[PDB]
Amino acid sequence: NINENNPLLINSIKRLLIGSLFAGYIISNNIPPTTIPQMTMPYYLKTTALIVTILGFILALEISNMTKNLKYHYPSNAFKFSTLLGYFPTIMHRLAPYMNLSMSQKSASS
Amino acid sequence: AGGGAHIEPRYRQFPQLTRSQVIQAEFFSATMWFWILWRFWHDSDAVLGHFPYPDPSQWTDEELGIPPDDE
Amino acid sequence: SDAPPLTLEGIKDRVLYVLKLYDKIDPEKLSVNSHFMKDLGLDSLDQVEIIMAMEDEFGFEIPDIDAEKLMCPQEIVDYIADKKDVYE
Amino acid sequence: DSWDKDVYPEPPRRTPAPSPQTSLPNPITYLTKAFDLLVDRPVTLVREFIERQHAKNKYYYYHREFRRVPDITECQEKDVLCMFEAEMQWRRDYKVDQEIVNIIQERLKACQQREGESHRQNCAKELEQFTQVVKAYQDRYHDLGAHYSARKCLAKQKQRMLAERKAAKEAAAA
Amino acid sequence: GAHLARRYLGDASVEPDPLRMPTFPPDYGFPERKEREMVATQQEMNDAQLVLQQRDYCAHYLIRFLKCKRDSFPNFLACKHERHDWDYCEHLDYVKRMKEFERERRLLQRKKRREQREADMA
Amino acid sequence: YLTHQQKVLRLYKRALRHLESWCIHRDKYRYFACLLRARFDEHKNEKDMVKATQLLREAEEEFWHGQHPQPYIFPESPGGTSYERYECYKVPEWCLDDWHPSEKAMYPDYFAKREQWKKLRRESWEREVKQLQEETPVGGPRTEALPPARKQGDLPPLWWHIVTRPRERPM
Amino acid sequence: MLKYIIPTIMLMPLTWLSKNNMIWVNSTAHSLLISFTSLLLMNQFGDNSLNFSLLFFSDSLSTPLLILTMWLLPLMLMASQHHLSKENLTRKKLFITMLISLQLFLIMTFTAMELILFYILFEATLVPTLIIITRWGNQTERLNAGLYFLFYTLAGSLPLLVALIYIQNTVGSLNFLMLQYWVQPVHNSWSNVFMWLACMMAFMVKMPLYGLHLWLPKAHVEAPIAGSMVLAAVLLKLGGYGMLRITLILNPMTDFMAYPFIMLSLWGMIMTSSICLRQTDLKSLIAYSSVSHMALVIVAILIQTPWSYMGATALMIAHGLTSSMLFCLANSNYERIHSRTMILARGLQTLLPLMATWWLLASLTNLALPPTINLIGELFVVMSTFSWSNITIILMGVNMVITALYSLYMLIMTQRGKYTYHINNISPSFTRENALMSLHILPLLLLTLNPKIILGPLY
Amino acid sequence: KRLFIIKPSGFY
Amino acid sequence: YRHSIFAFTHVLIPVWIIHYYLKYHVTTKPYTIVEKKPRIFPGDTILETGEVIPPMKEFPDQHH
Amino acid sequence: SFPKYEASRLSSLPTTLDPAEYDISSETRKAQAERLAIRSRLKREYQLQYYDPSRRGVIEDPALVRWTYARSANIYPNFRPNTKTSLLGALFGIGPLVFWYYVFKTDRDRKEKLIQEGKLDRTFNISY
Amino acid sequence: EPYPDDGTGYGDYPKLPDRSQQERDPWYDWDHPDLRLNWGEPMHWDLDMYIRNRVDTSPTPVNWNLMCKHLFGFVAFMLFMFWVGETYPAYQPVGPKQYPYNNLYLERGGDPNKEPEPVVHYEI
Ligand SMILES: CCCCCCCCCCCCCCCCCC(=O)OC[C@H](COP(=O)(O)OCCN)OC(=O)CCCCCCCCCCCCCCCCC
Ligand SMILES: CCCCCCCCCCCC(=O)OC[C@H](COP(=O)(O)OCC[N+](C)(C)C)OC(=O)CCCCCCCCCCC
Ligand SMILES: C[C@H](CCC(=O)O)[C@H]1CC[C@H]2[C@@H]3[C@H](O)C[C@@H]4C[C@H](O)CC[C@]4(C)[C@H]3C[C@H](O)[C@]12C
Ligand SMILES: *C(=O)CCCCCCCCCCCCC
Ligand SMILES: [Zn+2]
Repeated sequence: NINENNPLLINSIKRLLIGSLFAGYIISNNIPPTTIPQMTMPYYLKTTALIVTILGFILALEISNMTKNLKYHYPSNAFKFSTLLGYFPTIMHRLAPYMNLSMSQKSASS
Repeated sequence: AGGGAHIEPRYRQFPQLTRSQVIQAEFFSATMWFWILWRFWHDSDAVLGHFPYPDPSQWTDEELGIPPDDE
Repeated sequence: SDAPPLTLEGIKDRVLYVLKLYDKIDPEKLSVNSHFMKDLGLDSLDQVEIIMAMEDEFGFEIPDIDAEKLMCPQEIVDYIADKKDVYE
Repeated sequence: DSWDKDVYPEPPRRTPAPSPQTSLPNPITYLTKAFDLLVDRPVTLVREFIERQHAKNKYYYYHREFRRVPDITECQEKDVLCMFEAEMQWRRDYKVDQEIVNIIQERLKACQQREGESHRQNCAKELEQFTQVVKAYQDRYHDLGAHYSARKCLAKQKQRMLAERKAAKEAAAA
Repeated sequence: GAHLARRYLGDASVEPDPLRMPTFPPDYGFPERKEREMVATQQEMNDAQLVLQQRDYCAHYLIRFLKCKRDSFPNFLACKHERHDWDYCEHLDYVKRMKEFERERRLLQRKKRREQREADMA
Repeated sequence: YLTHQQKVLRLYKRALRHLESWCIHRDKYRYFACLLRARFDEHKNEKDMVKATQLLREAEEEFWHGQHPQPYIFPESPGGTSYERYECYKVPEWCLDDWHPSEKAMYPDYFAKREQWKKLRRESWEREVKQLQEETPVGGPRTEALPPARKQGDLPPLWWHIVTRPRERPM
Repeated sequence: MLKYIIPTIMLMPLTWLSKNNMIWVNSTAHSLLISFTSLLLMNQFGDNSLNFSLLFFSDSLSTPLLILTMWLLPLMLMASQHHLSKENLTRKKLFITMLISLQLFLIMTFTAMELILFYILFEATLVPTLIIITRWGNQTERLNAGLYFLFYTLAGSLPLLVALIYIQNTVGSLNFLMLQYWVQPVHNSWSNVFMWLACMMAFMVKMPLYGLHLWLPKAHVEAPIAGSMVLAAVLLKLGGYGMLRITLILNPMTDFMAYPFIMLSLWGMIMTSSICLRQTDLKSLIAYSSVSHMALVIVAILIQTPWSYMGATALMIAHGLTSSMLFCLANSNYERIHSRTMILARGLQTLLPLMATWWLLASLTNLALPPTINLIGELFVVMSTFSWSNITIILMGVNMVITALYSLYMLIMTQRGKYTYHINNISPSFTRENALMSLHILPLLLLTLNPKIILGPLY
Repeated sequence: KRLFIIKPSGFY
Repeated sequence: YRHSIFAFTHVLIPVWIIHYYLKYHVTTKPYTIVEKKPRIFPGDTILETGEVIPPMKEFPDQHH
Repeated sequence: SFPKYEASRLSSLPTTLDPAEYDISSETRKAQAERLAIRSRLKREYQLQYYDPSRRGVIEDPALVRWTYARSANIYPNFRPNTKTSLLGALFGIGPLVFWYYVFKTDRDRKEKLIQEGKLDRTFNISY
Repeated sequence: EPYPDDGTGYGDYPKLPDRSQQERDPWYDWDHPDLRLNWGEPMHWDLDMYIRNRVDTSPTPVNWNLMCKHLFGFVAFMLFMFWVGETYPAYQPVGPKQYPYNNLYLERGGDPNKEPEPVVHYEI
């Protein structure tokens, strides 16, 4: 039941859509200055942020095209490290509770 | 949810749209692109460069006050 | 929650509609109570493939223990209808 | 009027006259006018109505005054009647001395907010006064403990006096 | 940057130390040298209530700009003329710092050749 | 206990789900859907109980090596982001008997028709007890399956809570 | 204090001469009135205490504990109406008599001016308390919980009596006012090391101190609801009130004698908080919570700073209302399921909606969510201990994390998940039950607007 | 289509 | 109408209470409300006194 | 050839990779039969009381009582002081208290020494 | 199989598999669906710790031993590289920024009575 035709949904997004565009220009032009912005720098530091962002789409776009090919898939450790959040939850959320809850029963109480 | 213009669901088919829905979506996207272009024209330096960056390897020894190797 | 409910007529229509798209089942031999094994001559593996298509149709998993006992479209309609409190 | 400015000095104000240099109206100026009329004006009418009621019934209360009594240094050992009054007087002065350190802190806090980015140079006068009062407070009413008393404060001063007396003795000795 | 490699992947004594600069007297190499003047007195900056990090020689363009915004309210698009003047004034001051950094590099490099010339004959 | 065939059938279902997660796209998934089926179809005829089982263990152990670390789960399935979502709106039927009399008066028909079931339950309860204790072996049941009613007017033993469970979207 | 002692006595004639069916109506109504007049004790002065006669006096430390004491009796009568509904009338009136007598000794304990008189009333509370635990208890262990409660208290009190008598001979009087002016330093000697222990070990046992707390899980769990309410709200604070009073005459020896007791309390609250994480009994989880909270009070009293004393006073008032409420909450479930297991009945928010809102408020205070006085009392203690030693913030921080874990775990287990299917007697919350909880939380959340009245004498 | 919603007693 | 009713019982009345509360009870006590003194720029007149702040010196102006 | 699954105490062995699930003899197939026989008898007992319409209250599960009893009441009577318990009690019971005493004792002595020598900053410290 | 008779106080209580309730089959008609338990079933000694809202011992796609190595390896490498970069700061070829009036002596609350050491910045 794909149906976005609703004033409640459109009106709410419509305002943030407006805000997401002109808010930056309005705020940046009214707040009084409280720093000394660094406006002179090499061309490779005045545009580095934009290039890497473009590079991201370039690599992201081409990689996303490789997903449609009928080529099998390899399990990569660098892939499972990202998918499983680096194992920080899978370890810390089983080791720390186990260490504490065991000490509370075997040692602290019993 | 409830409220708003009601649209009958379709089985294995593209959903129905409305003139108001599609028109509004297009306008904002066009409004976005006009904003980028208009801003770019007046504020090119804001994304390209404010002021030329000097090259140290062209300054002279007399404006920098470097005495000659002799003394 | 904005999703229209499911009637007995609609469920049975969707079950047969799904099977009619199956290349290994002849629509004429396919009926409401056409047993998958004893009437349409399908192995157990093809029976599993039917359920997987059925689950994606209704978008809800069926346990293997209860899926293996479904052998005709009529039984499947009963299981889905009961699982969602469908009465009329 | 409301308070003696001598205790809570407020440096004289200096507001700049408006110098508009644009053709657009200033919403602040017009919003202010409406607030002065729609919001502010009725409030004063209500308040002035109450003020007249207070004029009819006008009674007074007095800031209590405590006549001094002998201090603990003037009390014989284990003289509860003399010790009691000296102990009570010390506690009352202790309460007051806590409030003075609040007054100086309030002036210091107020100055920092008034001077904006220039506070570090303009409030140095307040900061100096803050350190003097804080050091004086620390010498008399610190490390006494929960069960502080006049005897404890006296025994601390005598210890400080001996240390101060000996240090000067040694300093002038060499 | 690029001079970083010359210091880490290269000699450091021939490279400026930003935490110890300058390393030579100001009078060195500039007979009868001039000095920078503050066009805005301290009382003016104090009254203007500028952040201490903005109390530089480039001030008195910031003060003029802040005045324009206060007066030009609510037209926030205007006063773009003063912003560029204060920006360029800041840019010129920034470059003059770069001259000190490159002046430091040349003078230290000169001391390198001088030591060799004087020490080798010794 | 699970039969050997069931375990192979279970593995066939699991592998396709994990395979689908990797492939994503239907056509790409559809292509490999038959290739996996081919690997299962060929070894259908293996009639050696030892050799056939040995194939399964490698099949299980290859799947565990190639499973998706984040397999797609249906929203309401255990682990999906709707599981037990509406269990907080499911109130047991007996809570109605505690309603205040003035509160019941707002639904005269529903509670009037409720007494039919409660009356039906009490009437049928004793019969349901007799039906089970005659079909129950001496040592008690050996399996959890239950018999159905075997007369006219009788209801299946232990039917009340199966029939009167809360709906899936009770509110 | 006769204006409060005498009316408390008249409750005993009132109960016995009332009609058969009005014992609960009369006793609750008149004890509430006694509490209302207790607000007159707030006539406090910044320099001098409020001294009535040679026997009783009241100051900023006694007053908040007195109003808490007299406020609890009417609540205890409401909590007792269920399990005593079908009791012999002459035994319903003996139970109320014990509650009234317990208050009588308490209102005289806190206002006592002479430490020996304080001792007698401090010790007289065992008799009515022991009877309630052993007579109107439910389980078989109530017999073995009275013994543990009795000899733990006497073992510490008996050395205290010898110490107090010794002090009077040495100083001359045990009048608290006289001690304030005749206090002498306690020189470090082996004989004074044991004078310090006698004066304190009596009150460490009642707090209780970690390692001397074994009587509390037995006493607080087997006792009836009324016994648990008074035990965990006022009788625990008799140790705190005593230590605040008697530490006056123990300086400067408290500087080094206080080390072994600080570590037992600083490390004790981590261990006891951890126990709460793994309790199979709901009423026992609350019992161990009190031991953890009282560790901050023990530590606060020993470091002897104005901030700690302000924090200690407000913590005892905060814990008295909060701990009593949790016992009442756990008791409401018990009167339905009639079992103290925490995991027996779950998902109670679905069946008892409003009653699951008192749980939330009880848990939020129990974990010291600001600006509740529970947080104010804890916050001041942490500030004081930081000056004592910066390292203590580690233990204070760790205990805060564990405190929230066992509090929300209690809330989640009983008030969430799926309701147990095989339980079909969860009747709607009664007005007696709902009104009981409101009389805990409402006066607790009003003390935040004017907290100065519970900050003690050093405010 | 309106269906009865079972809830705990709200009167008390 | 509905906005009119809300704009009165939820915006207008509270500001009457808030402004009344601040004007005669908060502002009457010392330092309860503290304002950051306004920034004074060269070349401005003071409302309280009429003092004229001297303008800055002559800049070496250059349009770049 | 795949990396053999490694199992820790916080990661069980998958039932699919367990060899015990394939060496299925009549005994192993018979053992599971006994389990479902006992599990079936208990289910019948619970369902008979659960579905009873004349029953109101709480179904007291004897298993729950035993679990709690073992956790609280039955512990001490089955305790023997031996090497394992004696050192564990001293290690955990007493070790932390001695460790913290010297941590705090050293800290306060060091701070007190500085204060008596005027080397510690207490310029504005008037709250203790 | 009872616990070892080591005197820790276990008695003859059963020792069940150290499996979390999260592993148990979710589709079976448990008497206690939330606990995944059955009426009358002997409860694990540590049942309270193995509820679904606590320690979970389900099998993991990556071996436990390897997961520790990858997590420990990544964090340690990140810490070391930050230490490496701390000694090799990045910056620009810019000299110290100059400020007037003796490096803003009186703006930073400097003492007026003690006249500051003169600081003068030259043109360049
Ligand atoms: C349930 C299980 C039971 C858990 C038991 C409790 C955990 C025990 C942990 C083991 C004990 C470690 C503590 C070791 C003793 C303290 C020594 C120390 O490093 O003190 C540091 C500092 C002392 O300050 P200072 O005045 O400079 O004294 C100098 C002393 N050399 O002291 C301080 O300034 C206080 C520092 C407080 C640190 C914050 C609290 C730690 C937890 C923070 C969350 C984890 C993040 C850690 C990284 C951020 C570091 C703040
Ligand atoms: C100056 C900066 C320049 C920027 C470029 C820098 C190089 C960045 C390369 C990113 C490649 C990328 O994004 O890989 C995207 C891929 C896959 O994505 P997919 O195809 O959608 O998923 C594939 C789905 N299949 C298989 C079903 C088709 O996932 C990864 O590799 C996982 C994260 C790799 C993180 C490696 C760095 C962390 C090291 C620590 C241990 C992991
Ligand atoms: C103003 C707002 C929506 C107006 C609109 O249609 O745009 C309406 C919607 C519901 C209204 C509120 C609700 O009716 C509840 C209140 C009803 C009483 O009239 C007092 C004000 C009261 C608080 C109303 C204020 C206001 O009129 C509301 C808030
Ligand atoms: C130096 O001051 C900042 C560190 C340099 C960061 C930018 C790195 C990219 C420059 C190298 C690529 C240049 C060739 C396009
Ligand atoms: Zn009952």
